[PDB]
Amino acid sequence: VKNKCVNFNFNGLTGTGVLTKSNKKFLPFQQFGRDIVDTTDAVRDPQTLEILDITPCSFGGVSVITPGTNTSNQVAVLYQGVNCTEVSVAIHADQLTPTWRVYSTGSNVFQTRAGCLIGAEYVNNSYECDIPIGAGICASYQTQSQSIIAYTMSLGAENSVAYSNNSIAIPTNFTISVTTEI
Amino acid sequence: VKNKCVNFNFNGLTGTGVLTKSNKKFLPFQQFGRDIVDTTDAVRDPQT
Amino acid sequence: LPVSMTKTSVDCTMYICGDSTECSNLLLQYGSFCTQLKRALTGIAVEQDKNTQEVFAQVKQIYKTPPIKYFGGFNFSQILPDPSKPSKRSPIEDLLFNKVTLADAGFIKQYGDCLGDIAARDLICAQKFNGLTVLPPLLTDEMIAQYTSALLAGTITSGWTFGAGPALQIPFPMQMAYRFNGIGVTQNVLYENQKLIANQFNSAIGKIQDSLFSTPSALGKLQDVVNHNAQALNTLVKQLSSKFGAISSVLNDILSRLDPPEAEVQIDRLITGRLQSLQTYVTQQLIRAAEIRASANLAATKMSECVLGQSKRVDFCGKGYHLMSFPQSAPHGVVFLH
Amino acid sequence: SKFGAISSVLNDILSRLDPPEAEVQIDRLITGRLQSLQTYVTQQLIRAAEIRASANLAATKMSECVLGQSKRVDFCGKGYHLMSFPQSAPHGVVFLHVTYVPAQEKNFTTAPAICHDGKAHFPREGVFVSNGTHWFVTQRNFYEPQIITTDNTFVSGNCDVVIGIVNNTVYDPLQLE
Amino acid sequence: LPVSMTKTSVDCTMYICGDSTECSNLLLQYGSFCTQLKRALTGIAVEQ
Amino acid sequence: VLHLTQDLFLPFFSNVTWFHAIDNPVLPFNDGVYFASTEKSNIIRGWIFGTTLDSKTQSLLIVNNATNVFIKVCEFQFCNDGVYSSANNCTFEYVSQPFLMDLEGKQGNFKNLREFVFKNIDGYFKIYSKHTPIIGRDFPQGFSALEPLVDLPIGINITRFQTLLALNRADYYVGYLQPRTFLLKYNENGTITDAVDCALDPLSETKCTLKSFTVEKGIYQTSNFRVQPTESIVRFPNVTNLCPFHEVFNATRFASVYAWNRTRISNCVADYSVLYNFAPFFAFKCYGVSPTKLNDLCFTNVYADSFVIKGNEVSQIAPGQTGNIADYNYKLPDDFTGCVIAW
Ligand SMILES: *[C@@H]1O[C@H](CO)[C@@H](O[C@@H]2O[C@H](CO)[C@@H](O)[C@H](O)[C@@H]2O)[C@H](O)[C@H]1NC(C)=O
Ligand SMILES: *[C@@H]1O[C@H](CO)[C@@H](O[C@@H]2O[C@H](CO)[C@@H](O)[C@H](O)[C@@H]2O)[C@H](O)[C@H]1NC(C)=O
Ligand SMILES: *[C@@H]1O[C@H](CO)[C@@H](O[C@@H]2O[C@H](CO)[C@@H](O)[C@H](O)[C@@H]2O)[C@H](O)[C@H]1NC(C)=O
Ligand SMILES: *[C@@H]1O[C@H](CO)[C@@H](O[C@@H]2O[C@H](CO)[C@@H](O)[C@H](O)[C@@H]2O)[C@H](O)[C@H]1NC(C)=O
Ligand SMILES: *[C@@H]1O[C@H](CO)[C@@H](O[C@@H]2O[C@H](CO)[C@@H](O)[C@H](O)[C@@H]2O)[C@H](O)[C@H]1NC(C)=O
Ligand SMILES: *[C@@H]1O[C@H](CO)[C@@H](O)[C@H](O)[C@H]1NC(C)=O
Ligand SMILES: *[C@@H]1O[C@H](CO)[C@@H](O)[C@H](O)[C@H]1NC(C)=O
Ligand SMILES: *[C@@H]1O[C@H](CO)[C@@H](O)[C@H](O)[C@H]1NC(C)=O
Ligand SMILES: *[C@@H]1O[C@H](CO)[C@@H](O)[C@H](O)[C@H]1NC(C)=O
Ligand SMILES: *[C@@H]1O[C@H](CO)[C@@H](O)[C@H](O)[C@H]1NC(C)=O
Ligand SMILES: *[C@@H]1O[C@H](CO)[C@@H](O)[C@H](O)[C@H]1NC(C)=O
Ligand SMILES: *[C@@H]1O[C@H](CO)[C@@H](O)[C@H](O)[C@H]1NC(C)=O
Ligand SMILES: *[C@@H]1O[C@H](CO)[C@@H](O)[C@H](O)[C@H]1NC(C)=O
Ligand SMILES: *[C@@H]1O[C@H](CO)[C@@H](O)[C@H](O)[C@H]1NC(C)=O
Ligand SMILES: *[C@@H]1O[C@H](CO)[C@@H](O)[C@H](O)[C@H]1NC(C)=O
Repeated sequence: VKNKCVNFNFNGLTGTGVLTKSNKKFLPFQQFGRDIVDTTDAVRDPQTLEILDITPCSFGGVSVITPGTNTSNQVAVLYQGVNCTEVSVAIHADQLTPTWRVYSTGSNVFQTRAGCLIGAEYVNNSYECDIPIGAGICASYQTQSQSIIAYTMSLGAENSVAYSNNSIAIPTNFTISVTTEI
Repeated sequence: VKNKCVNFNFNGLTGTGVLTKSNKKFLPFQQFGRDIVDTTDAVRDPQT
Repeated sequence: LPVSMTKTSVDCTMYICGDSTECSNLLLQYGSFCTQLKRALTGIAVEQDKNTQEVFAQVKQIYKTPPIKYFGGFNFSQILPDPSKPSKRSPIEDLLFNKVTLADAGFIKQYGDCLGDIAARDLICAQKFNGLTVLPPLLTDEMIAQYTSALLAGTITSGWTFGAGPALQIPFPMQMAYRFNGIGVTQNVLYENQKLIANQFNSAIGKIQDSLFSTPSALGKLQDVVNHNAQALNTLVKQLSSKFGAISSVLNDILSRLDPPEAEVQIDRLITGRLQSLQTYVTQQLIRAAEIRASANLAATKMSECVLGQSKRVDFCGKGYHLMSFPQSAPHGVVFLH
Repeated sequence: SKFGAISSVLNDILSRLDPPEAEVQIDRLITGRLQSLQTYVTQQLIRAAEIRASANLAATKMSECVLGQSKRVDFCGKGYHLMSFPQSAPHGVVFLHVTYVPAQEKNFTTAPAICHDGKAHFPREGVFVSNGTHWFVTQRNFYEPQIITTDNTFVSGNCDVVIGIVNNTVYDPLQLE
Repeated sequence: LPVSMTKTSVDCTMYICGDSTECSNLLLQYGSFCTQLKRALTGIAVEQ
Repeated sequence: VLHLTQDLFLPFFSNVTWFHAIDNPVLPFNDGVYFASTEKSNIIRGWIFGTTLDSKTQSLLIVNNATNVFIKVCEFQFCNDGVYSSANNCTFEYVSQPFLMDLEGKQGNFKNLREFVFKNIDGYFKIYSKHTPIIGRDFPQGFSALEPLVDLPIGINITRFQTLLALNRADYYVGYLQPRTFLLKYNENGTITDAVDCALDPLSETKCTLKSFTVEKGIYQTSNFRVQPTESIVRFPNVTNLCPFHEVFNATRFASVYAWNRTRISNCVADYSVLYNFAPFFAFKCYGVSPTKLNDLCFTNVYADSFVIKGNEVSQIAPGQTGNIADYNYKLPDDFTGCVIAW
């Protein structure tokens, strides 16, 4: 059972993960495999003499982005650093350790460089950050009629100066602003 | 003896402290009692 | 000047007790000993994000350079972003990116090719295997360069006025003459030797690129920071193979040799060894995060003084009498061209 | 937290186990609680070092912005700093940075210098600004145009090396009298 | 204003196991737990 | 206080099989059952639990009456409907205050609702109850605490769930609990005004992480997510050696009792499939080692003595036996642990 998470107990070596064909150069005497930090990575097949790689099971992490509870009960789920077709097929096969399930309507799926956001919909408009999502994304509660929307950062108001060889802007007036620092 | 610092061994629960009549709401099946952080705070009198 | 490092969100259960119900139950007997670790690492990540925000988002308006580039003969194509480059970064930031190699990018979603790694899996796949993960920075490396570009446009088209209030356009020779006036020399010396000043500026701007290219490591601070995080993670994942004075370092093996009634002592031994190792890692990360916060606050002060203005303090904005400082985005850090 | 022992209550474990078997669980609780206290004091030392850095920054800010005017731009609040009031806060300080921020501005014109008679006149303190027809000199941070007098400028040059110079007349209070 | 302190180069094998072969062998079972410590102290001296 | 607990609880917003009464389906009892019933005055008398519901395994009946209860952990024979029939091997007769509170405000519209949740972890059957003449439409929505009534350490095995009825001349709510972590809000008077699950909704999970009932705007790291393995493959070296079991069970001159003809077993593999499929067999008695839970045992040496005897001697070969073959030719030790083969 390659390309699928499965517990393995190869000739006394027990663990979990995903296996597939490899182009290793295992020497004939070699039986186990490892890496720089002494973590098992490859195991020779004791019945086929083939080499199979070892994978982490699906490691990521769930973060819940929510506004104030007094505002709404709507929430969106973030899964860090996993491909979102992968998490979708995991949900379809019903093998994800989480039991809580947020609806996948097709519109609420956003493969983001920090893992895909589910429960929020991408808007191509840019607004100031409200809840930091990561990778230049922030989610917020906005009116359409109310839902959670994920968007790229609005770095600020786009402004173009009028620099020239002989152009100067001089303030003919002034304002006094009492800022606060804590 | 209440309002005094005494060593108590109430029903196997040993410890040192001061006891006084309280205004808690122990349900007839409640015996030990506690506070916010998981420590014996108020033990109802099994006799009176 | 480093500004941040790789954000980490180390988890308790998978790292210490690999998918073992009895081991997780025994760890639950330790209370909220590791929820402290999770909260500390989350706070570290938040602090690093705030560090980036403070050190870069000093201007509320994204300024744009004029389409023409003739700033009184001063050549700025080396530090202004190159439109042809897809990343829209100047050659200086391009060299900075090419001279810095990240062990862990983080924003890769490497899961999926770890099975396809074929060869011995790298630190990323190993750390995903043994309970280690890396979060990506909130501000992407593209928009960080965008902030740098806006700051550069402001500081080369409006002087230091945009650092105080509205951006007031002013010719670059006039701005340099006023920097001269602020450094105790009248504008006439500049206005008589504008050609010489421009030529010297162009020569220095050309030569700093070659110095960065040919030097062994002028990115020593950032490279040391990245190497420190990578080495800390490597030691963290190496501690899993330590016996810690028990029968074996394999959680399945210790169970498959001693029945848990007599194996709970070794389970507790592994628990406390890994807990102390993670405690050391988290404390060292907290110390390095405090040091990085100090460095990034220094960098933000340097920005707010030397970039959005001229600082009368000496040495602060480079050796000699300070005139300007043009920032350049760097991996997990900033670079000032004083 | 039981810390892998019989119970988390010292008195109960003492009253339920003899000394020469209970001392093992006693040592287990000792080391668990002691590692917890070490973690707490280490984190408190981190927090105290960070708070000490913040308090040193606050003291420097108070000394400069409060007891004087700081030329360091963007240090005592955004904009040109003028003065600041410190205000007491619970376990903290709050500053009221009073800052001078410019306002409505106009493009006029600019030249590096003025050439009256074969000589380049540079402004003493200010810009060379032009209404559009008549050249003027005014301060950098406020539009206060004034007639270009010799007192308003200083002359050094030969009207052939200052790039971008323009032609205008400078006046003096001496030639009239 | 303090500028630096005395530089320290604490040694794991000696401090934790006075010239004992079995003790050093047991300490080796704790992994590279103290190599981090030696590197940290070296970095501290370099920082001073 | 917002104390957090991990205990077998009925999942919130789970599925409950509401029933009626006008024949007594056998509801399975796994990880306990949550029961409820709404009635005008009474239609319910007692429950039955256990396995196979006969006088073979100890079971439980929790019937009540007008003034008290008649709960008894007995092994009653059968009723299939004076209900009980057998009280021979039965103990644990318990009588206390009745389980039904019945009250009315001068009208029958005050339909009382009763709520009973059960579990038998390490025995100790638990009955938690709270009675309220609630609005009476159906299984309501407003939260309510659940006070214990009795706690009895049964110490028996229970697997099923049925119920008795009443006589005459809308109830039976059934729920299943699952191992979940719960958070409980404790009032200043000690009551439980609210409670939130920790594995149902992401908002509930984050609320459980920070032990609160209010969550501010932001992002919270709650837990991790893993893909549990679908299968569990075990692989071992293609195939190893074989002991001459076939060679010792397929000879031609098996020596009789006067030459016990033993083939010592070492460095072999204990493949006992041949021991099963070989011959129709006539005596397969095993004394010290199970004849099926033995391939999981590794031995240092094994001794197999091949004999030829008659039918009576086949049964005669046994520990602590006498006769012409058990005392004069081959004696079987009393402390012998092993198996015998006769075909
Ligand atoms: C500079 O800006 C001031 C406000 O920031 C102006 O003051 C205003 O004056 C009007 C009356 O004309 C008031 O109604 C208003 O409340 C405010 O005080 C001031 O006029 C302006 N000066 C110039 C020269 O533009
Ligand atoms: C500003 O400085 C640039 C340095 O990169 C100049 O680009 C150069 O272009 C020439 C060919 O035109 C190349 O040979 C050289 O390697 C470099 O790329 C740029 O011309 C210059 N512009 C001005 C106006 O001085
Ligand atoms: C150039 O600067 C002149 C200042 O002397 C402005 O001229 C003024 O015009 C008024 C009449 O509108 C006269 O009464 C006054 O004495 C003065 O000469 C002039 O407006 C200004 N030009 C521009 C384009 O702003
Ligand atoms: C400013 O005024 C000068 C005389 O008042 C001008 O100098 C003259 O320039 C002409 C050529 O344009 C020469 O032929 C003549 O001999 C004299 O040098 C000067 O050009 C003028 N400049 C501008 C920008 O108006
Ligand atoms: C805890 O129990 C107290 C004793 O009954 C309650 O106090 C009572 O409150 C009622 C009003 O609800 C008063 O009329 C009465 O005089 C007495 O003060 C108290 O409310 C209760 N707390 C709760 C239910 O939260
Ligand atoms: C494993 O054993 C089977 C059974 O005889 C055989 O068909 C197969 O070829 C063997 N494979 C290897 C790699 O030895
Ligand atoms: C992950 O991202 C998408 C979605 O699954 C797909 O291209 C592929 O699975 C992965 N690609 C890369 C570049 O990792
Ligand atoms: C609107 O969003 C879609 C997808 O998010 C994008 O392809 C499109 O370019 C956006 N439109 C504009 C005008 O940016
Ligand atoms: C500035 O002057 C240069 C050369 O005289 C010219 O190429 C450029 O177009 C001018 N720009 C403006 C804005 O006048
Ligand atoms: C004796 O025990 C009974 C049982 O509750 C009760 O009356 C009381 O605890 C004792 N009587 C006294 C102390 O007079
Ligand atoms: C300066 O001129 C430019 C040219 O279009 C204009 O856009 C800008 O608004 C002007 N600045 C002012 C009026 O302050
Ligand atoms: C309860 O069962 C019905 C079908 O009998 C199903 O449609 C529904 O989704 C179930 N509810 C839950 C919460 O699983
Ligand atoms: C009800 O059960 C109790 C319990 O023993 C018994 O004493 C009583 O006689 C029974 N009948 C009535 C009418 O109470
Ligand atoms: C009671 O149950 C025990 C348990 O098996 C059984 O041995 C005994 O014969 C039973 N007595 C009866 C049914 O009278
Ligand atoms: C004994 O072996 C022969 C050939 O090796 C075989 O034909 C015969 O069936 C075997 N005897 C039994 C009882 O299986």
